[PDB]
Amino acid sequence: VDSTASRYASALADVADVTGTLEATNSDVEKLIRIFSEEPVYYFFANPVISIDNKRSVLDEIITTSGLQPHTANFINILIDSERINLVKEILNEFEDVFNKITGTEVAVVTSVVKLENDHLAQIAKGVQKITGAKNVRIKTVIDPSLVAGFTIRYGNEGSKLVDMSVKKQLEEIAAQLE
Amino acid sequence: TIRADEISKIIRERIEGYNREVKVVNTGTVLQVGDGIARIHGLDEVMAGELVEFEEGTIGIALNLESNNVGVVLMGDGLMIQEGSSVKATGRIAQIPVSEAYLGRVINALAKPIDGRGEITASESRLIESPAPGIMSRRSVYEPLQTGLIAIDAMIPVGRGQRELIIGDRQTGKTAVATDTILNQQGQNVICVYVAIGQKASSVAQVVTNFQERGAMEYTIVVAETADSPATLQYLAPYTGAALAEYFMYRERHTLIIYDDLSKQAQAYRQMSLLLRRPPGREAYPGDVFYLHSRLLERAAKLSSLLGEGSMTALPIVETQAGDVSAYIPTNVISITDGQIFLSADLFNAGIRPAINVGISVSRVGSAAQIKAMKKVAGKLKLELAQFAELEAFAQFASDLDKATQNQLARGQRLRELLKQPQSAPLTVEEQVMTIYTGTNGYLDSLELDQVRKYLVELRTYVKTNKPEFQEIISSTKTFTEEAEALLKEAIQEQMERFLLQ
Amino acid sequence: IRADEISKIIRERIEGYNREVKVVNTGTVLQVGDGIARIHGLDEVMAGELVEFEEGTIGIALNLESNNVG
Amino acid sequence: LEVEAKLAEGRKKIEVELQEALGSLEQQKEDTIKSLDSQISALSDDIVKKVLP
Amino acid sequence: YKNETIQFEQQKAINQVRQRVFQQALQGALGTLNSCLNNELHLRTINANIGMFGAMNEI
Amino acid sequence: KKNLGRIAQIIGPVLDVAFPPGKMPNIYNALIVKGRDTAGQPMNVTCEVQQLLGNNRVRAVAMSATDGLTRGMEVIDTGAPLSVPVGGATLGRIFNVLGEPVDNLGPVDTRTTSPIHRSAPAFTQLDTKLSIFETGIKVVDLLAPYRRGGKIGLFGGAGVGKTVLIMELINNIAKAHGGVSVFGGVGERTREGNDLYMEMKESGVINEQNIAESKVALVYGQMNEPPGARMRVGLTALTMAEYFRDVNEQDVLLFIDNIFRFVQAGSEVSALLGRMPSAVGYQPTLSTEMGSLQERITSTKEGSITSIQAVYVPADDLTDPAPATTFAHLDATTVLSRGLAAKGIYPAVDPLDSTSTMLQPRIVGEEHYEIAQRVKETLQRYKELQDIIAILGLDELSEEDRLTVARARKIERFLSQPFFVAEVFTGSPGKYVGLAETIRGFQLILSGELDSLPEQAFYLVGNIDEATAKAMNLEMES
Amino acid sequence: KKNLGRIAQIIGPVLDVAFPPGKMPNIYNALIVKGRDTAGQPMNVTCEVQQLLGNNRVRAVAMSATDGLTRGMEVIDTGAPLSVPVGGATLGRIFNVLGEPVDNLGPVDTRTTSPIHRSAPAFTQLDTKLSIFETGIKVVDLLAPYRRGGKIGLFGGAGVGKTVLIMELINNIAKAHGGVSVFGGVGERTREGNDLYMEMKESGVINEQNIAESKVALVYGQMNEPPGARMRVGLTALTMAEYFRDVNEQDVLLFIDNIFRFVQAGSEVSALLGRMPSAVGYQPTLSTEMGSLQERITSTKEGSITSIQAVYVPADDLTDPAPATTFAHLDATTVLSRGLAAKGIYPAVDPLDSTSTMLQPRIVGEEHYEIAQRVKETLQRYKELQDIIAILGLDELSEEDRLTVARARKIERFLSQPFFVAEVFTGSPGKYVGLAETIRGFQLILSGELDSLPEQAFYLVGNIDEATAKAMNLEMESKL
Ligand SMILES: Nc1ncnc2c1ncn2[C@@H]1O[C@H](COP(=O)(O)OP(=O)(O)OP(=O)(O)O)[C@@H](O)[C@H]1O
Ligand SMILES: Nc1ncnc2c1ncn2[C@@H]1O[C@H](COP(=O)(O)OP(=O)(O)O)[C@@H](O)[C@H]1O
Ligand SMILES: Nc1ncnc2c1ncn2[C@@H]1O[C@H](COP(=O)(O)OP(=O)(O)O)[C@@H](O)[C@H]1O
Ligand SMILES: [Mg+2]
Ligand SMILES: [Mg+2]
Ligand SMILES: [Mg+2]
Repeated sequence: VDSTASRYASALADVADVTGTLEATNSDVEKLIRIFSEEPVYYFFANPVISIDNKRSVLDEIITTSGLQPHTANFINILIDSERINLVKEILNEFEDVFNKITGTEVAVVTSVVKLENDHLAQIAKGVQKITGAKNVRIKTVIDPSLVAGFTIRYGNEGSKLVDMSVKKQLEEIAAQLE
Repeated sequence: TIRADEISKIIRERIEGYNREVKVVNTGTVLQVGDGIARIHGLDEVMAGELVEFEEGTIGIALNLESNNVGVVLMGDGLMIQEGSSVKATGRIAQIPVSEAYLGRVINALAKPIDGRGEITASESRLIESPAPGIMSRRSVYEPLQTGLIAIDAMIPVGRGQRELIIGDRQTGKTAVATDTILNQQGQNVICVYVAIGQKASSVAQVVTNFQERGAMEYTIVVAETADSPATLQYLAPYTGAALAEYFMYRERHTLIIYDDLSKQAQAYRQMSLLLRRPPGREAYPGDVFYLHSRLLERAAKLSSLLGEGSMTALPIVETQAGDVSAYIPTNVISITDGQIFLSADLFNAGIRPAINVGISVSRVGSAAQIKAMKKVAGKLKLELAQFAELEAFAQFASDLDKATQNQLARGQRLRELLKQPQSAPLTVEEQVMTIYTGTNGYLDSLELDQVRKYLVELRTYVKTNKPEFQEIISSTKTFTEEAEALLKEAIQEQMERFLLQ
Repeated sequence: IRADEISKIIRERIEGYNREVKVVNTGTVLQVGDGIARIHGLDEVMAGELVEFEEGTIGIALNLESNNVG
Repeated sequence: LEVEAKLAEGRKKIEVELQEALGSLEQQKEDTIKSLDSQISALSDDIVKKVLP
Repeated sequence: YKNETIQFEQQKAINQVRQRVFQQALQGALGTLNSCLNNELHLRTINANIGMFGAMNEI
Repeated sequence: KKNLGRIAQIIGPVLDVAFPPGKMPNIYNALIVKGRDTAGQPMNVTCEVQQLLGNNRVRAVAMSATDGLTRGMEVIDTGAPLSVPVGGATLGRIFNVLGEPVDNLGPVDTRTTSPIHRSAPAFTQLDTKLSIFETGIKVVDLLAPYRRGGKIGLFGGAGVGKTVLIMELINNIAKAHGGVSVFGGVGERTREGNDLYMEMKESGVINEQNIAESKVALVYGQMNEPPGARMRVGLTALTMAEYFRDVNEQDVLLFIDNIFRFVQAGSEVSALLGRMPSAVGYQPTLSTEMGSLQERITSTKEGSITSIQAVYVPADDLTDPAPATTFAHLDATTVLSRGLAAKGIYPAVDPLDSTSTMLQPRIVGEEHYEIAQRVKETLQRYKELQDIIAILGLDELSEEDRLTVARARKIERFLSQPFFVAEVFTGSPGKYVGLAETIRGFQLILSGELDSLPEQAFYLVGNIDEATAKAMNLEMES
Repeated sequence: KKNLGRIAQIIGPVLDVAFPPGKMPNIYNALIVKGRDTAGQPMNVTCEVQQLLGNNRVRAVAMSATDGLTRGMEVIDTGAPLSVPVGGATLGRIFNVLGEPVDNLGPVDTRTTSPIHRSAPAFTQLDTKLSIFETGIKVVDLLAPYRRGGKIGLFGGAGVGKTVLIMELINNIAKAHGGVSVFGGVGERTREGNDLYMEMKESGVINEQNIAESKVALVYGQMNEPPGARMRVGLTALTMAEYFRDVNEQDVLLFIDNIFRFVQAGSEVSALLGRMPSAVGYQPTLSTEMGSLQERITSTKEGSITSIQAVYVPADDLTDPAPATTFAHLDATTVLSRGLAAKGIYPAVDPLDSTSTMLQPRIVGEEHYEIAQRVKETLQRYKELQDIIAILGLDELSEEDRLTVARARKIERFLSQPFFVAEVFTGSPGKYVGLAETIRGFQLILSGELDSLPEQAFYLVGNIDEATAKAMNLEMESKL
C-alpha cells in the first residue's frame, strides 16, 4: 500500500533505521498510540480551528512528560506543520507494519478456543518462518469460541494468507456430499 | 420418489471417500460493498481476473488490484455481504464446465441451466478468456454458411469462420435475421449458440420457444443473461457463449454464435467500470471498450487443417440509434468485424423485408464464401445493384430518358424483386441459384413487378417437382454446369408459358 | 495522496526540523513522465526560468506549486 | 382449416397428456419423499462416519 | 420435455434428502462432541490437528 | 433488540449512518431515523441502505424530507427491506412510497405485507402465450397492437398527450377488465393524481361505499416528493401488482406515469451518492436500475401483469439514455410525436415510429397484417416525398406519387380519433372503435372507394361510416 | 537484469512496479515480469516503463495480457528498450511486437538487434529528390500520384476499401520493387493477417521453399493484443524497415495498416496512465506520438523508405483528431469516400478530396497536369450541380452544364477499376493500367469523342479500349 498515512510512517522508520534506534523509536511510537487514543487529546491536535502556535506549546509539554525520542518528537512536529495531523492514527498504525518489514519479523496470528502452550507455537512460529521466508516470527494469539478444537494461523504481507483446520473440515464435508 | 430408506446409505456415501486436503488458501477483508462491487482489503496473492468467493457465497472477479485494496466485481448482488467478513481467493480464473450435453439447454451466464431440466454432465473445463487463434493457426474462409436469405447469400455472403455484424435500429428486424440463420442450419451439421445479453426475460423465452417448435433446439445452446441480472453477468455472457462455441470448434465441429446485442454488453461493461472509478472515455465508456469486443470477436475463426479445420462464425448484432452509425459503440464493432449487414427502418416500412440496406452492407470475405454455382451466377450481382441504385435515383431527375437507361431501370427493378422474402421461408441454395439466374438473364423483363414475386415462387416449385436433376447437380457438384443451366432454361420457359396461360 | 511526500523528503525534514534553511539553489526530480518532470525543491525559481537537469536536458518551470515545481 | 383445427385439438390433447403426466410424477415424488425414510435416517448417519477422520 | 422435468425433479428431491439427512447427522455429531472427552479427546484431536498442520508445513 | 445507529452525515436526502462494528444493516434494508420536530416527535424519516462505506458506516437514501434531522440521531435497523401492505386491503386506497395510506381513511391491515425488493420470476415460470388485446384506439389496434400481459410504452415529450392517452387506455381497459388494476404515479402532477382519483369514484372503480370491492389500487410519488421517494414508488406499486398476480392469481393492469421520472429520481440520488455519472447526468447503473424494475413485471403461469407505462422523452430526443434504455424492455412502443400534435392530429401517435411485437401474421391473422403493412407502406412512401414537396410543393409530383400523397393524407387523418377523456377539451364525444371496424375502414381508404371524399371528412371520426356521414355534411353545407 | 522490483498494482494493462530506491529503470526500458501461467510454469510478460512515478515505482504498460499477474511478483529490468531482431533473418518471418517469430519456424537469429525507440534522422540527412512511381490505379496515377520515398496515406472509414487498396498496391509494387518490403499490421483483423501471409506465399514473396530469399517481413499486432502491444508494432515494423534503409542501403516499402490503431491504442491506456483526456477522448500527446512515429519513417541519403499506410477515419469524420494529425505528415493523401463506395465506384477514392504534392507540372509534365486538373474541374462542377439538379431536374441546365454533367458522370465511372485482389468482390478479372493508358483514356472523355457511348461502358473497365469494347457489347445486347 502507498497512501499518505503509509508514506509518512515509512519515513519515520527509515530515519530510525539509519540511526539504530529501531527498538528505541518503536517504543516511543507505541507510547504515542496510547496518547492519541483519547477522543479529547486527538481532537485538540486534529481540528483546524485551534491555533497552531498553541498546539506546539502543548505538544512540547506532552513530549517532555512522555520522554519521546529526538526524531519522534520532530516527526510529530513535522506532521503538525504540514497539516497531516488529521491522519495521525492511520500513520501510527501503518508504522508497525513497516517496522516488521525492516527487521524481517513477521506477525502471525493464531486462533483457538483453548489457550495453547509455547511448544505448539514454537513449531508454528518456526513453521510460518520457513513458509514465510522470515528472518524472525512474532506470534499473535486470540481466543475464539466459534471454531471447534483446531485453529487458523494468518500471515503474509497483510493478514491475507490463512491456513486453518477446525470448523473448515465440517464445512468441507458439507460441500463434499452435495457434489 | 422413495428417498428416506436410502438416505442412511446416501448420507454415509457423502462422508465416504472424502479427502479433506489442506492447502494454503489466500484470504482477505471486505472494506466496502456497494451496488455490485466490493473493495477488498488483503489478498496480496490474487491475480488479475481471479474469482474470489465471499463468505455468504458469491463469486466475484478481482479486476482492480490496487495497492491498498482490490476492486472486486460481484457476479450477482451482494445484499448479504457484510463489511468485515472474509473472502477467499479461489485460484481459478473464471472457468466454464463445458461438454457435449449443453445442446438444447438454455443456460445461465455462469453456465448453470435455467430451464429447470436437470444438471448438466460436464467433464472438461475451459477458460472464459482464452486467447484467440493465431495468425498461422487459421486458414482462409471458403465454406458457405447459408442463411436462406437471398439478399444475404447472394450479395453479402457469410462464410464459416467469419464475423458478420447485423446492425440496425430497434425493431428493424435484426433478431429475426439472426434467428433465421440458426433455424436454417437444421441439417448443415453446425452447432449454434444464442447469447442473449441484457435482453428481456420474456423475449429470451420467446426465442427459445420458437427454436423448440422448429426442432432447432437439438443443436442450439441458448445462453441468457436477462436485464434483471447483475452487470457482471451481462458483461461475461458473451464470453461464456464463446467458450462453449470454442469447445465445439476445437473438436472439428462448426459453430455459429449469435450475440444479441453486443451493445448491451458494453453498457454492462460501462456500468462495471464507472462503479470501479475507472476513468471514462467517450460517452462514459471505458478506454478499453474496443478491446472488450475485439478480443471476443477475434475468437471467431476458421482453424487450419492442422488444428482440425473446425470453425466458428460469430454474428454480432449491434443496434444503432436512429440510424446513427457514428455513435461510439457501433463505430467500434463495425471496424472489428468482417463486414456488416445494415438493416434500416426506412426500407423495413416500405415492404422490403428483410430490410437489408445492400448499399452499405459489406462482406469482407466476398464471393469466397459462396459455392461455385452461386458465385458464377451472383458474382457481379452485388456491384450491379449498387450501380443500378445510382441511376434509379438519377432518372427521377430526367424527364425523357432513353431506352438504354430504361432497360436498366427495367432490369434493376426486377433484381430487387428477387431479393424479398417472407419471414421464416428459407431458401435452399438450389432455390437461390435458379432465382438469381432468372433475374440476371432478363427472364423477368417481360412480366409485371407484382407478378414477379408470384412467378418465381411458381417456378421454384416447378423445379422441385418436375426436374430433380437440377437439385442433384447443384447439391453434389456445387457448380452451375451447362447441363444444370440447360435444365434451368427449359424449366424457365415451361413455367413462363404456364404463367402466361394463367 | 499528494506529491512531495516521498519519504526521502519527510525524513530529510525530520532531521532538519530544528533548523532554518532555504533550498532555493537546487531542487530533486520527483517524477518524470510524458515530457514533464515534477521537481521537489527550487524555492527561489521564477515562472519561466530555464532549469537544467543532470545529463543536460533543459526545462522551463511553468508550474510552481507549493508541493513541487512542474 | 379442418386439418389445422384437428391439429390444434391434437395439441390440446398432448397438453392434457403432458399436464396429467407431470401431476402423476409429482404425486409419485411426494410418495417417495414419504417413502425410503430409512435411507434418510441411516442416510443421515451416512455422512457422520465418513465426514471426519 | 415433461419427462425431463421429472428427471430433474428426481434429482432435486434426492439432493434435498441427502442434505437434510446429512444436516441431522451433523447435529448429532455436534451433540456428541459437546459431550466427548473435554480434556482427553479434545486434547487428542488438538494434537492430531497440530500434527496435520506440521505435516502440511513440511510438504 | 435491533441495533441502533447514529447519523454521521446528511447530504440532502442521503444519510451516512454509523453503526456498531459487528452489526451492519444489509443493503436494501430500511432504516427508521427516530426523528424530531418542534411540535411532537415523528419517526417518519425512513431510509434505504444503498452502500456499505467501511468504518462501520452505511449510506442510506431517505424516503421523505430530511429537513430537521440532526447529526447524531438514533437510527434503528428494521432488519428487512421496506415492506408494504399488499392484498385485499390495498384495493381502493391511495398509498405512499412507504405503504402508508394517504386518502384520510382508516389504517390498512398490516396482516399481509411484502418486501419491495424481490428477485424476478425465474425463467421456468414465464409463459409464452402470445395474445392480442384491444384498446379501442385506431393507431394502437392497427399499427402497433398491444400485448396481453406484456410491457407497453407510450413515448413522447412534454405536452404531446401521454397522460391523456393513458387516461383513455385506463378508461377503456379497466372497467371491462376482470383483473385488478394498479396505478402507479411516479413523478407526476399531483393535480392529475387527484383528478384520476375522482374518475375512479365516478366510474365506480373506487366505489365510495364498500371500498373493499374496488378493484383499483393507487400509489403516488409525485413531483413534490423528494428524489429518494420517487425511486421507490414504482417498486411499491409494482410490489402490490405482483402480489395480486402471485397470490390472488389474477390478471393485473399496472399503469405507471411516468417511468422516466423513476429513472430521473434515481439519477438525482446517484449524484448525491457520489457515483460517477455515465452519460449526460445519468447514473452509471441505469440499465440495471431500469432492468430490475422492469423484469419483475413479466407474466407467469399463475397470473399476468399487463403494464401500460408512459415514458417521458426529454427534448423530444429518443436517443437520450433514459428513453433508449427503456425500449429493450417493452413489447410494444407507442411513440407519440410533437409534429402531429402541432397539426392537431390526436392521439399524436407517430405511426411509423411505433412498433409492436404482435404485428405478425400468425398473431393478428393475415387480414390485419396485410393492411397494417399496406398502411405503413403508404405513409412511409409519403414521408420520403415530403422533402421534395416541402420546396417545390405538390404540383411536381408524378401521378403515382400524387395518388399516394392524397391517400396518405387521408390515412393520417383517419388515424386521428376523439377520446372519451378528451370531451372536456373539445366537446366532441369520443368514439370507441372496435378492431374489426378499424380494419375495415383502412381497407376502404387504401382501396380508393373513398377517393372522392375530402380530407376533413376523415378528421376526428370513429368509424369509416362516421367519415362518410361527415363527408356528406361538408358537401351538403354550402 | 540485476534490478528486481515487485509489482504493486495491476489496473488493466498498466502496471506499477516498485523498485529499490537508487536504481530505477529509465523511461521506455522493457520490464520483464517473472509471472506464471495456468500450468505454474514461469511465463514472461514484457512491460514498457512509460513514466517514473515517484516513491520509487515506475508505471509500465504491459505488452502481453496482464490476466494472471499478481501483486508482488519479481520484475527484472532488462536495462534497455525493446530490442527487436533486424536484418536478413527477419525476412519472410512473421513477427510479434517483441520480435519473437510467430510462424512456427525455427528461432530468428538474434545476433543483430535494434531498439525500437530512436531519434528521427537529422535535418541534414533528408533526401530531397522528387520522384513519382507508377501504381496501376487510375485514380491514383492520374489525380494523386504517389511519391517514391514519401509518406502515402489511405484515409477512409470502415468498409470503404483501405485494405483492398493496400492489397492491390502491395501486389503490384511489392513484386516489382527491388528493395525489401515490410508490412506492419497495427491492430487489424487476424483474418486479414492470414489472408496476406498465404497470398504472399502464392505470389512468391515469402518463398516458403527457400526462406531468407524472401522480400518481405511481416509484423503483426492484431486486435486481440493488449493496448500495450498495439502501441508498439508501429515501432517494431519500423525498426526493421530502418535497418534495411540505414544499414543495407536499399529502398524499402513500409506498408502500415492501420496507423489509427497505433494512435488509438495509446488512447486506451492513456486514461490509465493518469494523463488528463484531450479533445475527443484521445491522449494529449497525440501530435507527439504521431510525430515520433512519423518522423522516423523518412528517406535518407543512405536509403529511401516509401511508406503507404492505411488510416481509419472514425465515422467518416476527417476532423477527428487521429485523422487530422496524420494529414500534415503525408506527401500524398488518398481519401476514400463512402459515397463512391455505395454508388459502387471502386476504389472509392474521392478525386476532389485526394491531393498530392507531386501533382505539379515540373514533376509530372504539363500534359498529365492539365488533364488531371481538367478532370477535377469537371467533377467539381458536377458536385456543385448535384443539389440543383435533384430539385430542378436535369432540364433546367444549360447545354454547357448538361455536357459537363454527362462528362462528369462518365468520368466518375471511368476512374473505377477492377483489381486483381477484388476478383472475389467484383467478379470480373482485374486490370493493370499504366499512366499512359489513363492519360490517353481521360483525354478522350474530356475531348468529347466518346460522348455517344452509354455510361455503363465505363464502369469497371481497365483501359479506355476496354470501355469502348464494353460499349460495343452493350449495344449488341441491346439489339437482341
Ligand atoms: N423477413 C421478414 N419479413 C417480415 N417480417 C419480419 C422479417 N424480419 C423481421 N420481421 C419482423 O420485424 C419485427 C421486429 O423484428 P425483430 O424483433 O426480429 O428485430 P429487432 O431489431 O431484433 O428488434 P428489437 O430491437 O426489438 O430486438 C418482428 O416482429 C418480425 O416479425
Ligand atoms: N386525445 C386528445 N384530444 C385532444 N387534445 C389532446 C389529446 N391528447 C392531448 N391533448 C392536448 O394535450 C394537452 C396535454 O397533454 P398531456 O396528456 O397533458 O401531455 P403529458 O402527458 O405530456 O402531460 C392536453 O391539455 C390536451 O389539450
Ligand atoms: N476494389 C474493390 N472492388 C470491389 N469491392 C471492394 C473494393 N475495395 C473494397 N471493396 C469492398 O469493400 C469491402 C471492405 O473494404 P476493405 O478493403 O475491407 O476496407 P477497410 O479496411 O476500410 O474496411 C471489401 O470487402 C469489398 O467488399
Ligand atoms: Mg431483437
Ligand atoms: Mg403528462
Ligand atoms: Mg483494414
